[PDB]
Amino acid sequence: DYRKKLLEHKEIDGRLKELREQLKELTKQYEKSENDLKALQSVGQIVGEVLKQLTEEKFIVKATNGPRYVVGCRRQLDKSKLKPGTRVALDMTTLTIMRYLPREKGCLLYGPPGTGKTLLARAVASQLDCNFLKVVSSSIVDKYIGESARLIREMFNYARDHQPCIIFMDEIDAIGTSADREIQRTLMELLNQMDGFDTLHRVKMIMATNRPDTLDPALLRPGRLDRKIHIDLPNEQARLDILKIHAGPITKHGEIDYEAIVKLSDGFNGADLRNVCTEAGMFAIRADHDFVVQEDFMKAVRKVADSKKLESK
Amino acid sequence: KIMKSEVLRVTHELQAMKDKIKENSEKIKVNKTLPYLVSNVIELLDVDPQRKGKCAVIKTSTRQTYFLPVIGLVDAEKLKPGDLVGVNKDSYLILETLPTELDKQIQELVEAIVLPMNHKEKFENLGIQPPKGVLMYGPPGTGKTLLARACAAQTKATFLKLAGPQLVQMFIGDGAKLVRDAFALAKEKAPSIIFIDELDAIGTKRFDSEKAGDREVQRTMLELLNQLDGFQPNTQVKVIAATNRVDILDPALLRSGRLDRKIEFPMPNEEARARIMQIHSRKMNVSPDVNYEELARCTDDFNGAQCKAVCVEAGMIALRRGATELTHEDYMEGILEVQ
Amino acid sequence: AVQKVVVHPLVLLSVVDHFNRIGKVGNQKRVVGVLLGSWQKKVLDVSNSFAVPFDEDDKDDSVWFLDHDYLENMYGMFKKVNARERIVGWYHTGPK
Repeated sequence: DYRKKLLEHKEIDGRLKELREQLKELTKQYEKSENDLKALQSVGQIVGEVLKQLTEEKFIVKATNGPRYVVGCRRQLDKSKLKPGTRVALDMTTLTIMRYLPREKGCLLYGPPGTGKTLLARAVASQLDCNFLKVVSSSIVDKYIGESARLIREMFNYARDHQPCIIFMDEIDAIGTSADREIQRTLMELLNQMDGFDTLHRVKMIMATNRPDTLDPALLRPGRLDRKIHIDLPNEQARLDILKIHAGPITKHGEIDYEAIVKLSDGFNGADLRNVCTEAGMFAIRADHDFVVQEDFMKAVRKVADSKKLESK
Repeated sequence: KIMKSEVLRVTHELQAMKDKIKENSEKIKVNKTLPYLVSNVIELLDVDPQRKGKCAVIKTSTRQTYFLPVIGLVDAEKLKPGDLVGVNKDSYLILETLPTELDKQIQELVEAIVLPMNHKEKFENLGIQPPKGVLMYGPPGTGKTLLARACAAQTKATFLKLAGPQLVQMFIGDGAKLVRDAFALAKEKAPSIIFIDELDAIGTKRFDSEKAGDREVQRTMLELLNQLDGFQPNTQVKVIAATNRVDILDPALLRSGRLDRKIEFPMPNEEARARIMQIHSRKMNVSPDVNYEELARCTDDFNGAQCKAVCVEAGMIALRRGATELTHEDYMEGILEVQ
Repeated sequence: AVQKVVVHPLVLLSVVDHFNRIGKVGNQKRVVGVLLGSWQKKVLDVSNSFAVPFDEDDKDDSVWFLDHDYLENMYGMFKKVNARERIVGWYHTGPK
């Protein structure tokens, strides 16, 4: 009688305290709506550019529309950003200044036997890349007279202005008569913009190929590609490691042997082995089952891996 | 329950808030009714040193540049360099961002587009991504253009036309504009279906890199492969390609996001010609005399467009033949009529 | 916390209005007005203000009459027409 009223009142108090969470969560967004409505009150700002400064307090601005004006100095800002050469912003009323407006070393990994080192660059880039800047070898067609020097200086200039820069060159065998003159031009521009006062600590590039006879003996010279590593054995220990730490979320049959799948899928990379196991998952999802007999797994390994070996031209 | 008696005041304050938000929430319709013009938005992150740094660069349609920070309501797909955004008379605030701009194969086409949208539950239960690129290659005669486009019309989804000369423009730099435009309609708009053809003719890898336009088509094309291999979330609209020959195949198309399901369609023999031609004649008036043997055998080196022209020529003389139903010898009459 | 403040003459001319709209009743007590300003920045800047009915007692000094509904309505409408200024404090015209 008396002992049950505590549990019952605890239930009424429970269902009474479990209804506040359905409102106190959305009240923060509702108040954020009026916060934004109070944040949209700063309107009417324009831009400008500074070329010549006569007085330290008052300088000349250049608007984007074409007409030029002159503004003053606001009591809040200082003379740090007031120096010329920095794009600033202006206001429609009194032409005050609220704030400014900011404008906007080598490793070779080639394997004489087999192909797929571009997929090794996909393995390293899929492991830890953190810098997205890709350059394709099909942009140096040079069907014009030939002026890729400013393309190299402008590309690496955008690599200086853009801190994230990790490149992965690939398919260089088809671009490697005057067929070599452009290679000596672009490569000598690479030396001219890599051996001087260049930011080598920020730029990074990886060159890939497909054949051991077209290795570009100019690229084989030191300098351009200092760190050279052959691919004769595709890192069976690192392949097994990639399979172990990349075979987590994929569910397969209970009886699974990693050494057999590693040995039956070699030559290219361990991330390609991950593509073979995720391909076996792409067939197990077609067979609407989580775990299946390894016969279909051996069909993905033999048929898909050997299809990579045959169609890997 | 004396301690829980203060919850009533909290509920009264909450319902009072819901009763008082009707005015300031009601003025949204009269203040943010309609942007009268269109202004382009370019994202540019700023730094103030709350006092946090956040701004953007604006460009109006009248070629006038102004200044304004990133403002508005809760943004999920915003903050991208797009156009057709909300703007008032002179406040120039951002309120509403809007994007500017049949029988022998039913399994592989319909599945590869429905499973990456409907089978997400099995994707989360298994941790497997679906195939993206399908290559309907092989010798000609199957009619992959008209039959693949007709099946893309049978998908009941949105279809966008994209061919070889569509991407190849007279000027330079427009290829990436039409790739980011096909990703504007496809990637930005509702999931659509894009079918390209004759990919082998533009996938030529010559040795002398001095004069070859197909390598600039490999700059736009391999730029698309950069926007597929470089962009992991390819769950949205895929790229469906097809070739009429296996002479020069691009070796860099070996990826799950790229052309993976390379289905080989051989020469249209009696079985395959009976399939694609049973599709081409699955609704018309077919007399009970078309054995398809001689007419399906005479269709050598004839694509689906030329075979459709054979069906038209069969649809030509049957008016004066007297019979209102298409006969057997009229197909081979059309074959020997075109060639 | 606050080193200096900025008071515009508009509020004092609003006190001139407080002395204008009396109507010759003979009370002229310490009319309390609700001071408005910008408390966001470290410096205080008064732009405008309004009034509230305030009446005291002759003998007892502890008598004070304020209003919450009129303050929330004037602050709600004034905040609706101008959200850049909010409540900060008050002020009285009494010299003592």
